[PDB]
Amino acid sequence: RKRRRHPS
Amino acid sequence: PLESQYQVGPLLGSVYSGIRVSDNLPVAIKHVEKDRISDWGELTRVPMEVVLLKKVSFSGVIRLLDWFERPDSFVLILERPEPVQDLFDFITERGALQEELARSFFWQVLEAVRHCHNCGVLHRDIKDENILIDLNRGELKLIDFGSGALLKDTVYTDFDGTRVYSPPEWIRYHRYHGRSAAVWSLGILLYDMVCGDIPFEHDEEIIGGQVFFRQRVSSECQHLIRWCLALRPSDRPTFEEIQNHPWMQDVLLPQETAEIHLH
Ligand SMILES: O=C(O)c1ccc(/C=C\c2ccc(O)cc2)cc1
Repeated sequence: RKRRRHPS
Repeated sequence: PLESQYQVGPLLGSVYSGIRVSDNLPVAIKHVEKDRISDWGELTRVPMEVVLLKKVSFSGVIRLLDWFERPDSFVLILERPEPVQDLFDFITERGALQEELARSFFWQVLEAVRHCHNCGVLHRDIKDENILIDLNRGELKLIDFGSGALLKDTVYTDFDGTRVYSPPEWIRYHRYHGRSAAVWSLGILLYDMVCGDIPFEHDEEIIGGQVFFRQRVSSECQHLIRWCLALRPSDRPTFEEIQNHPWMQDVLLPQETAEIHLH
Protein backbone atom coordinates (compact mmCIF):
# COMPACT_ATOMS: atom_id res chain seq x y z
CA ARG A 1 0.00 0.00 0.00
CA LYS A 2 1.06 3.58 -0.80
CA ARG A 3 3.29 5.10 1.86
CA ARG A 4 3.71 8.82 1.28
CA ARG A 5 4.90 12.07 2.79
CA HIS A 6 2.35 14.51 4.22
CA PRO A 7 2.88 18.28 3.93
CA SER A 8 2.57 20.37 7.08
CA PRO B 1 26.78 39.54 3.42
CA LEU B 2 25.22 36.14 2.67
CA GLU B 3 26.69 35.31 -0.75
CA SER B 4 30.22 35.95 0.56
CA GLN B 5 30.32 33.58 3.55
CA TYR B 6 28.63 30.53 1.99
CA GLN B 7 29.00 28.59 -1.25
CA VAL B 8 25.41 27.80 -2.27
CA GLY B 9 24.79 24.43 -3.88
CA PRO B 10 21.78 22.52 -5.16
CA LEU B 11 18.31 22.12 -3.71
CA LEU B 12 17.66 19.56 -0.99
CA GLY B 13 13.91 20.17 -0.61
CA SER B 14 13.25 25.84 -0.26
CA VAL B 15 16.40 24.43 1.34
CA TYR B 16 19.79 24.36 -0.43
CA SER B 17 22.94 22.45 0.31
CA GLY B 18 25.92 24.65 1.06
CA ILE B 19 29.38 24.90 2.57
CA ARG B 20 30.67 27.59 4.93
CA VAL B 21 33.56 29.25 3.12
CA SER B 22 35.54 29.76 6.35
CA ASP B 23 35.96 26.10 7.38
CA ASN B 24 34.22 24.11 4.58
CA LEU B 25 31.56 23.07 7.10
CA PRO B 26 28.50 21.56 5.38
CA VAL B 27 25.35 23.61 6.04
CA ALA B 28 21.72 23.73 4.96
CA ILE B 29 20.54 27.08 3.62
CA LYS B 30 16.82 27.52 4.27
CA HIS B 31 14.76 30.34 2.76
CA VAL B 32 11.44 31.42 4.26
CA GLU B 33 9.18 33.97 2.56
CA LYS B 34 7.93 36.76 4.84
CA ASP B 35 4.44 36.64 3.28
CA ARG B 36 4.05 33.01 4.42
CA ILE B 37 5.16 33.44 8.04
CA SER B 38 2.28 32.86 10.46
CA ASP B 39 3.82 33.63 13.87
CA TRP B 40 6.47 36.27 14.59
CA GLY B 41 8.59 36.76 17.68
CA GLU B 42 11.39 38.99 18.96
CA LEU B 43 14.90 38.66 20.36
CA THR B 44 14.33 42.69 16.35
CA ARG B 45 11.26 41.10 14.75
CA VAL B 46 11.96 37.59 13.42
CA PRO B 47 10.05 34.46 12.43
CA MET B 48 9.05 32.42 15.46
CA GLU B 49 11.09 29.61 13.88
CA VAL B 50 14.26 31.63 14.52
CA VAL B 51 13.16 32.34 18.10
CA LEU B 52 12.62 28.64 18.77
CA LEU B 53 15.85 27.54 17.07
CA LYS B 54 17.83 29.99 19.22
CA LYS B 55 16.14 28.77 22.42
CA VAL B 56 17.22 25.15 21.74
CA SER B 57 20.72 26.00 20.42
CA PHE B 58 23.18 18.84 22.70
CA SER B 59 23.28 17.08 19.35
CA GLY B 60 19.63 15.94 19.33
CA VAL B 61 18.17 19.11 17.81
CA ILE B 62 19.38 20.87 14.67
CA ARG B 63 21.66 23.85 15.33
CA LEU B 64 20.93 27.25 13.79
CA LEU B 65 24.37 28.61 12.88
CA ASP B 66 23.29 32.05 11.58
CA TRP B 67 20.43 33.87 9.88
CA PHE B 68 19.97 36.92 7.65
CA GLU B 69 17.07 39.21 6.83
CA ARG B 70 16.38 40.07 3.18
CA PRO B 71 13.66 42.37 1.75
CA ASP B 72 11.06 39.61 1.28
CA SER B 73 12.57 36.64 3.13
CA PHE B 74 14.67 35.33 5.98
CA VAL B 75 17.58 32.98 5.34
CA LEU B 76 18.49 30.38 7.96
CA ILE B 77 21.91 28.71 8.01
CA LEU B 78 21.44 25.28 9.58
CA GLU B 79 23.79 22.44 10.41
CA ARG B 80 23.96 19.66 7.82
CA PRO B 81 25.18 16.20 8.86
CA GLU B 82 27.00 14.28 6.17
CA PRO B 83 26.35 11.49 5.33
CA VAL B 84 22.68 11.90 6.29
CA GLN B 85 19.28 10.40 5.47
CA ASP B 86 15.99 11.49 6.92
CA LEU B 87 13.99 8.92 8.85
CA PHE B 88 11.15 8.92 6.29
CA ASP B 89 13.39 7.78 3.42
CA PHE B 90 15.18 5.42 5.80
CA ILE B 91 11.94 3.64 6.72
CA THR B 92 10.81 3.62 3.09
CA GLU B 93 13.97 1.85 1.96
CA ARG B 94 14.36 -0.56 4.86
CA GLY B 95 10.74 -1.24 5.80
CA ALA B 96 9.67 -1.94 9.36
CA LEU B 97 12.62 -1.52 11.72
CA GLN B 98 13.87 -4.17 14.12
CA GLU B 99 12.73 -3.24 17.62
CA GLU B 100 16.29 -2.81 18.91
CA LEU B 101 16.84 -0.13 16.26
CA ALA B 102 13.42 1.49 16.75
CA ARG B 103 14.17 1.57 20.48
CA SER B 104 17.42 3.47 19.97
CA PHE B 105 15.90 5.92 17.47
CA PHE B 106 12.73 6.52 19.53
CA TRP B 107 14.81 7.03 22.70
CA GLN B 108 16.90 9.67 20.93
CA VAL B 109 13.74 11.43 19.69
CA LEU B 110 12.43 11.39 23.26
CA GLU B 111 15.64 13.01 24.57
CA ALA B 112 15.51 15.63 21.80
CA VAL B 113 11.86 16.53 22.50
CA ARG B 114 12.56 16.67 26.25
CA HIS B 115 15.35 19.11 25.40
CA CYS B 116 12.88 21.24 23.44
CA HIS B 117 10.37 21.33 26.28
CA ASN B 118 13.06 22.15 28.88
CA CYS B 119 14.04 25.13 26.70
CA GLY B 120 10.43 26.35 26.46
CA VAL B 121 9.86 25.11 22.88
CA LEU B 122 6.98 23.02 21.51
CA HIS B 123 7.88 21.53 18.13
CA ARG B 124 4.33 20.60 16.95
CA ASP B 125 5.53 18.64 13.90
CA ILE B 126 7.27 15.49 15.19
CA LYS B 127 7.32 12.95 12.34
CA ASP B 128 9.83 10.80 10.48
CA GLU B 129 10.23 13.46 7.76
CA ASN B 130 11.50 15.90 10.41
CA ILE B 131 14.19 13.59 11.82
CA LEU B 132 17.69 13.34 10.33
CA ILE B 133 19.92 10.31 10.87
CA ASP B 134 23.66 10.98 11.07
CA LEU B 135 24.60 7.65 9.51
CA ASN B 136 28.19 7.61 10.77
CA ARG B 137 27.53 8.67 14.37
CA GLY B 138 24.13 6.95 14.71
CA GLU B 139 22.73 10.21 16.16
CA LEU B 140 19.27 11.53 15.29
CA LYS B 141 18.42 15.22 14.84
CA LEU B 142 15.02 16.90 15.04
CA ILE B 143 14.56 19.50 12.27
CA ASP B 144 12.06 22.03 10.87
CA PHE B 145 10.70 24.16 13.72
CA GLY B 146 8.49 26.04 11.23
CA SER B 147 5.30 24.80 12.93
CA GLY B 148 6.46 25.23 16.53
CA ALA B 149 5.42 27.53 19.36
CA LEU B 150 6.57 28.65 22.77
CA LEU B 151 5.70 25.92 25.23
CA LYS B 152 2.78 26.87 27.47
CA ASP B 153 0.52 24.97 29.85
CA THR B 154 -2.75 26.49 28.60
CA VAL B 155 -4.79 25.33 25.63
CA TYR B 156 -3.66 25.69 22.02
CA THR B 157 -6.37 26.53 19.48
CA ASP B 158 -4.15 26.87 16.38
CA PHE B 159 -2.07 24.24 14.60
CA ASP B 160 -0.13 23.99 11.33
CA GLY B 161 1.82 20.71 11.67
CA THR B 162 1.03 17.41 9.97
CA ARG B 163 -2.61 16.37 10.28
CA VAL B 164 -1.98 12.60 10.26
CA TYR B 165 0.25 13.05 13.35
CA SER B 166 -2.25 15.41 15.09
CA PRO B 167 -4.29 14.11 18.02
CA PRO B 168 -8.03 13.37 18.15
CA GLU B 169 -8.81 16.36 20.37
CA TRP B 170 -7.48 18.57 17.56
CA ILE B 171 -9.51 16.74 14.91
CA ARG B 172 -12.73 16.85 16.94
CA TYR B 173 -12.54 20.05 18.99
CA HIS B 174 -9.74 22.23 17.48
CA ARG B 175 -7.97 22.32 20.86
CA TYR B 176 -5.04 20.52 22.51
CA HIS B 177 -2.38 20.84 25.18
CA GLY B 178 1.23 20.77 24.10
CA ARG B 179 2.76 17.81 25.93
CA SER B 180 -0.12 15.38 25.47
CA ALA B 181 -0.36 16.31 21.78
CA ALA B 182 3.37 15.66 21.45
CA VAL B 183 2.96 12.24 23.09
CA TRP B 184 0.25 11.36 20.55
CA SER B 185 2.55 12.24 17.65
CA LEU B 186 5.28 10.12 19.26
CA GLY B 187 2.86 7.20 19.33
CA ILE B 188 2.27 7.69 15.60
CA LEU B 189 6.03 7.88 15.06
CA LEU B 190 6.74 4.72 17.05
CA TYR B 191 4.07 2.74 15.16
CA ASP B 192 5.59 4.12 11.94
CA MET B 193 9.02 2.79 12.95
CA VAL B 194 8.02 -0.77 13.87
CA CYS B 195 5.31 -1.26 11.24
CA GLY B 196 6.90 0.61 8.34
CA ASP B 197 4.16 3.24 7.87
CA ILE B 198 1.90 5.44 9.99
CA PRO B 199 -1.31 3.81 11.33
CA PHE B 200 -3.89 6.47 10.33
CA GLU B 201 -4.59 8.38 7.12
CA HIS B 202 -8.17 9.64 7.65
CA ASP B 203 -9.81 11.70 10.38
CA GLU B 204 -12.20 8.87 11.23
CA GLU B 205 -9.25 6.57 11.89
CA ILE B 206 -7.57 9.20 14.09
CA ILE B 207 -10.60 9.69 16.34
CA GLY B 208 -11.66 6.04 16.15
CA GLY B 209 -9.06 4.90 18.66
CA GLN B 210 -8.23 1.46 17.27
CA VAL B 211 -4.68 0.37 16.51
CA PHE B 212 -4.28 -2.65 14.22
CA PHE B 213 -0.76 -4.05 13.97
CA ARG B 214 0.25 -5.01 10.43
CA GLN B 215 3.65 -6.44 11.44
CA ARG B 216 4.81 -8.66 14.25
CA VAL B 217 5.36 -6.27 17.16
CA SER B 218 6.16 -7.35 20.72
CA SER B 219 3.41 -7.08 23.34
CA GLU B 220 5.51 -4.55 25.30
CA CYS B 221 5.92 -2.27 22.26
CA GLN B 222 2.23 -2.58 21.31
CA HIS B 223 1.31 -1.59 24.86
CA LEU B 224 3.51 1.52 24.75
CA ILE B 225 2.12 2.53 21.34
CA ARG B 226 -1.49 2.06 22.48
CA TRP B 227 -0.81 4.05 25.65
CA CYS B 228 0.68 6.93 23.63
CA LEU B 229 -2.39 6.80 21.39
CA ALA B 230 -4.99 6.90 24.17
CA LEU B 231 -7.94 8.93 22.89
CA ARG B 232 -8.31 10.91 26.12
CA PRO B 233 -5.23 13.18 26.49
CA SER B 234 -5.02 12.72 30.26
CA ASP B 235 -4.75 8.94 29.72
CA ARG B 236 -1.50 9.32 27.77
CA PRO B 237 1.88 8.69 29.42
CA THR B 238 4.18 11.47 30.48
CA PHE B 239 7.65 11.51 28.94
CA GLU B 240 8.98 9.98 32.17
CA GLU B 241 6.44 7.16 31.94
CA ILE B 242 7.45 6.54 28.32
CA GLN B 243 11.15 6.37 29.16
CA ASN B 244 10.45 4.16 32.22
CA HIS B 245 8.30 1.78 30.15
CA PRO B 246 9.62 -1.85 30.02
CA TRP B 247 10.00 -1.72 26.23
CA MET B 248 12.41 1.24 26.53
CA GLN B 249 15.01 -0.45 28.75
CA ASP B 250 18.57 -1.35 27.69
CA VAL B 251 18.79 1.14 24.82
CA LEU B 252 21.79 1.04 22.51
CA LEU B 253 24.25 3.91 22.58
CA PRO B 254 24.30 5.99 19.38
CA GLN B 255 27.68 4.60 18.29
CA GLU B 256 26.56 1.01 18.95
CA THR B 257 23.45 1.80 16.90
CA ALA B 258 25.58 2.98 13.98
CA GLU B 259 27.93 -0.02 14.08
CA ILE B 260 25.22 -2.68 14.37
CA HIS B 261 22.54 -1.16 12.13
CA LEU B 262 23.96 1.62 9.93
CA HIS B 263 27.51 0.74 8.82
O1 LIG C 1 15.09 22.91 10.04
C1 LIG C 1 14.97 22.57 8.83
O2 LIG C 1 13.96 22.81 8.13
C2 LIG C 1 16.12 21.84 8.20
C3 LIG C 1 17.28 21.59 8.93
C4 LIG C 1 18.33 20.88 8.37
C5 LIG C 1 18.26 20.39 7.07
C6 LIG C 1 19.45 19.73 6.52
C7 LIG C 1 19.70 18.72 5.70
C8 LIG C 1 18.81 17.74 5.06
C9 LIG C 1 17.47 17.63 5.44
C10 LIG C 1 16.64 16.68 4.88
C11 LIG C 1 17.14 15.81 3.91
O3 LIG C 1 16.32 14.85 3.38
C12 LIG C 1 18.47 15.90 3.52
C13 LIG C 1 19.29 16.86 4.09
C14 LIG C 1 17.10 20.65 6.34
C15 LIG C 1 16.05 21.36 6.90
